[PDB]
Amino acid sequence: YGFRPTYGVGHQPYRVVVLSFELLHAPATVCGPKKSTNLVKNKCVNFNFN
Amino acid sequence: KNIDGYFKIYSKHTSALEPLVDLPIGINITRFQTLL
Repeated sequence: YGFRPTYGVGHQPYRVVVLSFELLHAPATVCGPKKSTNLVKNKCVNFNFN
Repeated sequence: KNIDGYFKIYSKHTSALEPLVDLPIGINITRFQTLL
């Protein structure tokens, strides 16, 4: 390449990272971030424990 | 025991055995071998 700092934007070096995902018939181990809130008591409310 | 792609074992030292681990490993196990 021969990257020089005085080159134009079209010739500047660009770091590219590509993420790939694969799914199979095996138990998956990668998932996405979750939520989780607070904890109230003595009230008729809906809950979701895991 | 291995079933549905999970490998879990039980252990107890000095009654029922407590559970101890579990792997989500999905290999096919057919033979058994020990070493000393």
